Amino acid sequence: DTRLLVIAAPVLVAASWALFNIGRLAIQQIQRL
Amino acid sequence: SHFVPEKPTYEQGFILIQHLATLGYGIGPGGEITSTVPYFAVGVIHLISS
Amino acid sequence: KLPEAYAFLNPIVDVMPVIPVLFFLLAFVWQAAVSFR
Amino acid sequence: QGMFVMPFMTRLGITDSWGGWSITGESVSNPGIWSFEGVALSHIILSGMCFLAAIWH
Amino acid sequence: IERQVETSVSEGLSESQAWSRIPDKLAFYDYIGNNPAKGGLFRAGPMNKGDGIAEAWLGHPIFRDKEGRELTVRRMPAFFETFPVILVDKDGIIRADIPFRRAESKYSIEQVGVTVDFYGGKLNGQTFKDAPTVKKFARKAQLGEVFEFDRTSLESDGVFRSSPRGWYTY
Amino acid sequence: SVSAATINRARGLYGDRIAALKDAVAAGDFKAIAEEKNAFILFNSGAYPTNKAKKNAAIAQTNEIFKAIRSGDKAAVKSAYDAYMAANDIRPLPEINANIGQGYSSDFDFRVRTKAGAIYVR
Amino acid sequence: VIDYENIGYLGGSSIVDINNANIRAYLKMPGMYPTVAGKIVSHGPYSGVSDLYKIPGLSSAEADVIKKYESRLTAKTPSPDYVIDRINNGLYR
Amino acid sequence: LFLQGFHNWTLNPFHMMGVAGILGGALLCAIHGATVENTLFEDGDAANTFRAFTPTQSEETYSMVTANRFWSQIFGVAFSNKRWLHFFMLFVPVTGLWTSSIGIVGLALNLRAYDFVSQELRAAEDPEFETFYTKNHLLDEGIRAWMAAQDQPHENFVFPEEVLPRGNAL
Amino acid sequence: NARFANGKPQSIEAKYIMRSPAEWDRFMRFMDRYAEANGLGFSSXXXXXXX
Amino acid sequence: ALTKSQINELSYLQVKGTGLANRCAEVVGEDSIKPKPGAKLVDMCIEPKAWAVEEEVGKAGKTEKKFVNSKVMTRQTYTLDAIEGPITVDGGKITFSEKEGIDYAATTVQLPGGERVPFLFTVKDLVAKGNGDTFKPGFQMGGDFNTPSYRTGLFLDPKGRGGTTGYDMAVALPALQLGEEGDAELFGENNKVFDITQGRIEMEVNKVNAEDSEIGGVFVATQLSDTDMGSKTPKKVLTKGIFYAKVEQ
Amino acid sequence: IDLDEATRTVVVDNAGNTTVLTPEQVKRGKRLFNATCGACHVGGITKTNPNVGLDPEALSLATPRRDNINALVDYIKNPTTYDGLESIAEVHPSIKSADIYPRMRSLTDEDLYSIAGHIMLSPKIASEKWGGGKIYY
Amino acid sequence: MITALTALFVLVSLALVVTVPVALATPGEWETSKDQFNKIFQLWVGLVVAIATADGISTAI
Amino acid sequence: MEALVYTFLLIGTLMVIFFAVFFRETPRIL
Amino acid sequence: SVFGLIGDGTSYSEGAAYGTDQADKLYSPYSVYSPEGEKSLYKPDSAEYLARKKAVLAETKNRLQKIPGYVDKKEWFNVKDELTRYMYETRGAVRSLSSSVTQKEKAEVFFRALEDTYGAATLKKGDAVKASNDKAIAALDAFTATL
Ligand code: CLA
Ligand code: CLA
Ligand code: CLA
Ligand SMILES: CC(C)=CCC/C(C)=C/CC/C(C)=C/CC/C(C)=C/CC/C(C)=C/CC/C(C)=C/CC/C(C)=C/CC/C(C)=C/CC/C(C)=C/CC1=CC(=O)C(C)=C(C)C1=O
Ligand SMILES: CCCCCCCCCCCCCCCC(=O)OC[C@H](COP(=O)(O)OC[C@@H](O)CO)OC(=O)CCCCCCCCCCCCCCC
Repeated sequence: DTRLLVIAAPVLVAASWALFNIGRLAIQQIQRL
Repeated sequence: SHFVPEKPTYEQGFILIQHLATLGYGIGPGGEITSTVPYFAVGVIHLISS
Repeated sequence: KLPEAYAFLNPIVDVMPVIPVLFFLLAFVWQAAVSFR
Repeated sequence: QGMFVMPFMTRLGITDSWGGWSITGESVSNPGIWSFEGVALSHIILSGMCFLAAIWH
Repeated sequence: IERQVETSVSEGLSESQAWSRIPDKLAFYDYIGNNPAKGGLFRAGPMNKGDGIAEAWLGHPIFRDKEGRELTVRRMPAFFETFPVILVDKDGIIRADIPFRRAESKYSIEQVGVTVDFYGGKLNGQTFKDAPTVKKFARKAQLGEVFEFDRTSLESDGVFRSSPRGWYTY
Repeated sequence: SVSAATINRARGLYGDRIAALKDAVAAGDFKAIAEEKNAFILFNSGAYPTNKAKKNAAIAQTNEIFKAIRSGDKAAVKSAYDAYMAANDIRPLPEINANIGQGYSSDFDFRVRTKAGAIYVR
Repeated sequence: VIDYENIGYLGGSSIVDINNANIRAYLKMPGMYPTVAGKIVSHGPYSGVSDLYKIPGLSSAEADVIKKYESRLTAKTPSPDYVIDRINNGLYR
Repeated sequence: LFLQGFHNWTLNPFHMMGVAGILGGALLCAIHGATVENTLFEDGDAANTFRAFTPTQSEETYSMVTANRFWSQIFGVAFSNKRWLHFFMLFVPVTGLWTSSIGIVGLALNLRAYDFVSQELRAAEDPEFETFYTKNHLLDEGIRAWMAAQDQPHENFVFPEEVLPRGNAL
Repeated sequence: NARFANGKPQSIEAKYIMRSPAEWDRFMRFMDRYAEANGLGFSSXXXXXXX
Repeated sequence: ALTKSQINELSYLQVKGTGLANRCAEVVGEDSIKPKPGAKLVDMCIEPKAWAVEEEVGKAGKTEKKFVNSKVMTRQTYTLDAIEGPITVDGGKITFSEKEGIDYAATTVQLPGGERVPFLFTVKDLVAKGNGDTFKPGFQMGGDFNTPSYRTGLFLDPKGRGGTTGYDMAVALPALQLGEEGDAELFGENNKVFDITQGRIEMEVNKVNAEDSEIGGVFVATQLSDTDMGSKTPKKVLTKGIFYAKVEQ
Repeated sequence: IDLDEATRTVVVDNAGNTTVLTPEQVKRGKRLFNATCGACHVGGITKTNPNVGLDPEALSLATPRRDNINALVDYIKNPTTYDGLESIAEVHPSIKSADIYPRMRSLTDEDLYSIAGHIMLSPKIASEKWGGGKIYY
Repeated sequence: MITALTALFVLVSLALVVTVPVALATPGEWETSKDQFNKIFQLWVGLVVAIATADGISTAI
Repeated sequence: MEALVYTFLLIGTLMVIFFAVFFRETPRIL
Repeated sequence: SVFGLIGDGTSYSEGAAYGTDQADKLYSPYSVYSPEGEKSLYKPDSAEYLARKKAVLAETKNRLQKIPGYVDKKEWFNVKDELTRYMYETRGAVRSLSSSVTQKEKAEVFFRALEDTYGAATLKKGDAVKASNDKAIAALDAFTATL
C-alpha cells in the first residue's frame, strides 16, 4: 500500500478544510468579518 | 524532501537550494552536496518565524 | 529526503508549498461570505 | 551614358561619390558632405523645406 | 496509355512500335504543366508562357537496373512545387533515387547503375547508360510525359501555369 | 481520391494475402479459403478501382474460385487459382536488403514490420 | 559537382574509398573506428591500399585490421571537396 | 503549417489584408475601449466609476470633444463621429475575414502567390544573391519534404534519408 | 572601444567637455527660473502650486 | 603592438576588447640565430596592414591594370596566428615548410565602386626559400602556397545547391528541363566545382632578437580572390603587412 | 498486442542465449535509463558522440560485440572505446568512474541488468525510431 | 522522541491556525479568552525550544 | 526600373498621410 | 468485453502508473520521489579509487613546481591557468582523502596558501606568488605525509 498517497491526499483535505472553516465558523458566530 | 543525492541540484528542478548553496551551506567541492541538514535548518526557521 | 526523524511527515511537507496560493483563494471566499460588499 | 544632371555637378567641382569612386579616375577614402549623393540629398532637403515654407505663406 | 500498349503487345507487336502507336495528344494530357492546379495567381498569361510551345513527344522512358527489372520514377502530386527523384519498381520499393546529401547515399544512380531506354517518339530506341543523362531524364520523367518545347518564341520562363479550367472556377 | 499509391497499397497489402494461400491450396484447406473471402473482395476493389473492365474480369475470376470449392474438385480449384494469379499478377513481397531495399520510411507505411520492411539507417 | 562517379564507394556499397570517404564510413568495419580510421583519415592522398601501410606511426596491431579489410579498401583519385570533410562530414546521428 | 509549406500562405496578399483586419480589429477594440473609459464624466463621488451609469440616460458618459482633442493632438488624426466610428469598428474585422476568405478559395484550386518569378530568376543566375524571401523557400521545402511522409500516410511516401533536404549538422 | 567597459561610455576628455557643458547649459536655463527662490513647503497631496 | 614579453604580462580580461589580439608582436635588435637541424618556427603571427585588389583603372587617356588600396569589411578577423612548420636547410638556404596553425582568414574587402571582394588570406601548404642562411637584417623568404576554395562543398547556394550536396537542378523553375536540352544554360552554375589555386608570398626579415630567439619583418603577399564555385572570375588580391615568429633550436 | 514473454525475450550471452525480462524490470529499465543515461541517450543516440550510438546495428559492430545483456553490463563496469583497446572510464560514467560520477554510486546488479535490458528491448519495440535520429521523431 | 513531539506540535498548531483568527475577528472573544491563548502560545514556543534541543542533542549524540 | 514604382508608391502614401494630418477638415462644435 | 487496466494508484500497475514504490517491489528506494536504492550495494567507496586520488596529489606537486618558472618569465595568466587546469581535481581529492581533524587542518592551511597565490597572481606581485607557493608546497608535502 502506498501510504504516501494515502497520507498526501488527506493532508490536502485537512489543509483545504481548515482555513475554509474559518470562513464557516466566523459566519455561524456571526461577528465582524 | 525531494532531494536525491545522485543527481545535481539543477537536474532535480530545485530553486532555493542553490541560493543557500552559494552562501556555503552543506556544499563541498565541485558543487557536490555534503548534506541537506543546514538546508533543513534554514527552511524550518522560516516556518516558525512566519 | 528529510532527516530520519522528520521522514514520517513527508506528505505533510508535500502540501506545504501550495498553501500560499490557497490564502489568495480565501480572499475571494471571504468576499462571497460578506457577499461582495 | 545619357547623364544630363551629372555634368553640371562635376563642372563646378563635385568629383567624388560615397561609393568610393571618383570621376577623375581616382580613389577617395572620404568625399565628405559634398558628393554626388550629398548634393542630390541637399536638394531634397531644400525641396522639403521650401515645400513647408510654401504652405506657410 | 498502358491499356493501349497492352492491347498492342497482345496483338503481337514488339515494344518500340507498341509505344509509337500511342497518339501524341493523349500523351500531352498525362503531363503536369497541363494541370489547372499547377500554376499560381500572379503567373499571368497562357500556359505557353509557362514552359513553351510543345513541339513533339520525346519518348517513354523505361528505367532498368542491373537485374533487368523496371523502375518508374514516382510522379509528383499536384501539391508539391518540388518533389525529389525516387525510382521505384513494380511493388513500390526504392531501388534508386537522386541524393540530396551525396556522402553516404546507398541508392544513387551511379551506384545502382540505372540504365535508360526509350520507346517511341523522336527518341525511339536509344539506350542511355551515361550516368548524368540517366539522372537528367530521371528528373524530366518525374513530371509528365516528357516532351521537347520551344522556350525562345515568347521568352517563356521555366515554370508552370494554369488552364481556363483553373481560371474560370477561380 | 483513387490514386496510384492507393492501387499500390491494396496490391501490396493483399497481394501478400492472396499468394500466401498457396500453402492452403496444397492440403485443400476449405475453411482457410472461406476465412479469406474478404481478401479476394478487397484486392478486387483496390487493385482496379478506376478500371471497371478488369475489375469485372476479376469478379468472375473470384467467383470461379468459390464455385469450384463449393463442389470440391481440388484439381479445378488450383486450375482456377493459377489463372487468378497469372491474370492479375499476384505477387507477395520478398525479402529486401540494404542495396535492394528501403520498404518504409515513415511508420505510417503499409510495409513497416513486413519482410520487405527495412531501412538503411546510416 | 553534380556528378561524381565514386558515390557508391563513399558510404554506400561494401567497398569504401580511402581518399574521400569520411571517418564515419569506417564505422561498419569492426575494430577500426578509433585510432585506425583516425590515422587513415588524418593523413595524405594515397596510391593504393598497399601504400596505406607507409603512414608514419602505423604499427603492427594497427595494421592487422587493415590487412583484414584490405579487400574492402580501395584508392580513387581525390576530389578535394571530399577531402576537407574527412574528419567531420557535417552529418551526425 | 500545412498551408505554409505547401502553399506559401503568409505571402498571399489576400491573407495580408486579413491579418490587417484582425489585428486592426483588435486595435480598435483596444482604442475605443480605452478612450471611452478615460474621457468619462464625473457622475458620482465614488472612486469606482462603473456604478455611476444607468442605461436610461439622455446624456453622454464620455466627452467626445475631449476624446477628439486627445488623438488629434497625440496621433494627429482622430474621429469626430460616433456613427462613423462604430461603423468603422464594424467594418475592419469583418472585411479582414472576407478578403482572407477570398484567398483561401485561391488555394482550393491551387492558384496561389507562391513565388515571385524575377526574384527567383536572379537567384538561379547569381549564387551570391540571397533575400529573406529565398530563406523562406528553403524553410518551405523543409516543411514539404519532412512532413509529407507522415502528413499523407495513404500516398505511401518512402523517403530515403539522403533524399531528405537538410542543412549542415541539423 | 566596443566593450572596452567604460564609465557612461566614453574614451576621451573631449566628451567630458560635452557631457558636463550640455547638462550645465540646459541646466543654467533651468536655474534662471528657479534661482534665488527656496523654502515654502506646502503639506498637501502634490500641490507644489507655487509660481 | 609591443613585444611578446609584455603582451604575456597582460591577463586575458584586460586584453579583451582592446584590439590587441590581432597585433603581431615586435622585435627590438639586430642579431643572427643560425637554426639547427631539428628546430622550427612556432608562433608565426602574420598581419596584413594594407590590402590591394587588381582592377581596370582610369587615368590620363589610357586604361590598364593596377591595385587600389581597399578597405576591410570584416572587423578584426583577418590575421593569422600560431602557425608552425619544421625548418630545414639543404643547399645552404633555409626553408620553412608550413604545416599547422590558423592558416586562413576569411576576409572580405570592398572595392572603390561598391564591389565586395571576399577571399581567404591563407598560408596553407607553404614552402619558403631563404636568400641564404643565419636569420639576419635582410634575410628574405619567399614561396608558393595553396589558396583552397573559400566555401567548401558543404556550403550551399541560396536555392539549395552545393558541391558535395544540394540539389543539382534549378528547384526554382521545374519546367526548365523538358526536352533534349535540359537546364544546360545553367550547367555552369548548377555545377559547384571545388577549385584550388596557388598564391605567392615574399617575407623580408627586418629585426631579429636571439635572446628570445624571435624574428620579425615585413611580407608582401599576392593571391587570388574567391570564385563562387566557378561562377565569377576571381580578382588578384595583394596584401602587405608585418610578420613575426619565434625560433626553436 | 501486449508486452508478452516473446517481445521481452532478449539476447543475454554472446551465444544465442535468451532470457525474458520480468515486466517490473522493463519499468525499472525505462525509468533508470532516462534518469542516468537519458541526458545523452534520448532515443538511442549519443549527443556527445553521434557516430557511436545505441543501435543494435552499431552495438554488433563494436569490439567486443555489445549486442547482448552481459557485455552491456560489462561496458558499464568497464567502458572501452568502440574498438575496445583502451578504457574511457576517465570520461564516461561507469563503476570504475563512480567516484567521479555521483549518479552511479547507488546502482546494483539488478539495476544494470535492467538498464541494459532496456537498451536491448527497445529496438524490438521501435526498430527504426531507436537511434534513428531526428528523422524518426 | 522527536517524531512524537512534532506530531503534537502539528496538532496544537491546527487549533492555533483555526481558533485564533476566529477569536481575533470576534469583537468580544479576545479580551476574555486572551489568557487561554497566552497559555497555548507560551506552550507552543516552549515546544519549539524543546524540539530544537532534541535535534541538537540527537544529531551530535 | 520597378524600384521607381516602389519608391513612388511608398513616398506616395507618405505624402497622402502628410495632407491627412495637417490639411484635414477640422471638426467644429457649432 | 474489456475491463481495461484501471490502475487507480492503489490498484494494479504495469507500465504507466506512478505509484512511487509499488513496481519497485521491496528494493526500497532512497526516498519515494526517486527510483534508485539508497547506498548499500555494488559500490564499496573504500575500494581502489585511491589510486586516482593519490595520483592527483602526485601530479599536484609537479604543477606547483611550474609556478616560479612562470613568474620570472612574467606570465601571469599561466600562473592563474595552471592553478586551475590540472589543479581542479585537488579539492575533490584532498577533501575526499582527509579523514581526521588533523588532516582537515592541514588541508585548511594548504587551501589558504593556495588561494593567496591566485590572489597575488591577480594582483601581479611576483614576490608574493613565490612566497605563497613555498607556503603551499610545504603544506602539500606535510599533508601527503600525514596518511
Ligand atoms: C544653396 C544654393 C544652391 C547651391 C549652391 C546649388 C548648387 C547646385 N545646383 Mg542647385 N538649386 C538651388 C540651390 C542651390 N543649388 C535652388 C534653390 C534650386 C531651385 C530653384 C536649385 C535648382 C537646381 C536645378 C534644377 C539644378 C541645380 C543644379 C545644381 C548644381 C550645378 C550648379 C550649376 O551648374 O549651376 C548653373 C547655374 C546657372 C548657370 C545660373 C546662372 C545664373 C543666371 C544666368 C544669372 C542671370 C540673371 C542674373 C540676375 C543677371 C544679373 C546680375 C548681373 C548684373 C551680375 C550645383 C551642384 C543642377 C544639377 O546638376 O542638379 C544637381 C540642376 O540641374 N540646382
Ligand atoms: C472571370 C474573369 C476572367 C477570367 C477567368 C479570365 C481568364 C483569362 N484571361 Mg482574361 N479578361 C477578363 C476576364 C477574365 N479572363 C476581362 C474582364 C478582361 C478585360 C480587362 C480580360 C482581359 C484579358 C487579357 C488582355 C488577357 C487575359 C488573359 C487571360 C488568361 C490568363 C489569366 C491571367 O493572366 O490572369 C491574370 C490574373 C491576375 C493578374 C490576378 C489578379 C488578382 C486579383 C484580380 C487582384 C485584384 C485586386 C486588386 C485590388 C487589383 C487592383 C490593383 C492595385 C494595384 C490597385 C485566362 C484564360 C491573357 C491571355 O493570354 O488571354 C489570351 C491576356 O493576355 N484576359
Ligand atoms: C500573426 C498574426 C496573424 C493574424 C492576425 C492572422 C489572422 C488570420 N488568419 Mg492567419 N496565419 C498566420 C498569422 C496570422 N494570421 C501565420 C503565420 C500563418 C501560417 C502560414 C497563418 C495561417 C493561417 C491559415 C492557414 C488560416 C489563417 C486564417 C486567418 C484568419 C482567421 C479567421 C478566423 O478568425 O477564423 C476563426 C473561425 C471562424 C470565424 C469560424 C467560427 C464559426 C463559429 C462562430 C464557431 C463558434 C461556434 C461555437 C462558439 C463553438 C463552441 C466550442 C468552442 C468554444 C470550444 C485571420 C485573417 C484563416 C483564413 O484566412 O481563412 C479565412 C486560415 O484558414 N491563418
Ligand atoms: C521607405 C518605407 C516607408 C518603406 C515602407 C515599406 C513597407 C514595409 C511598406 C508597408 C506598406 C503597408 C502599409 C503595407 C500593409 C498593407 C496592408 C496589409 C493593407 C491592408 C489593406 C486593406 C484595405 C485591408 C482591409 C482591412 C482593413 C480595412 C484594414 C483597416 C486597417 C486600418 C486602417 C485600421 C485603423 C486602425 C487605426 C490605427 C485606428 C486608430 C483610430 C484612432 C486614431 C482612434 C481614435 C479615437 C478613438 C475613440 O474611441 C474616440 C472616441 C475618438 C474620438 C478617437 O479619436
Ligand atoms: C507624432 C505623430 C506620429 C503620427 C503622425 C502621422 C500618423 C497619422 C496617420 C494618418 C493617416 C491616415 C488618415 C487617413 C484618413 C483620415 O483622414 O481620417 C480622418 C478621420 C476623421 O473622420 P471623422 O470622424 O471626421 O469622420 C467624418 C465621417 O463622417 C466621414 O463621413 O479619422 C478617422 O476616422 C480615424 C483615422 C484612423 C487613422 C487611420 C490610420 C491608417 C494608417 C495608415 C497606414 C499607413 C500607410 C503607410 C504606408 C507607408
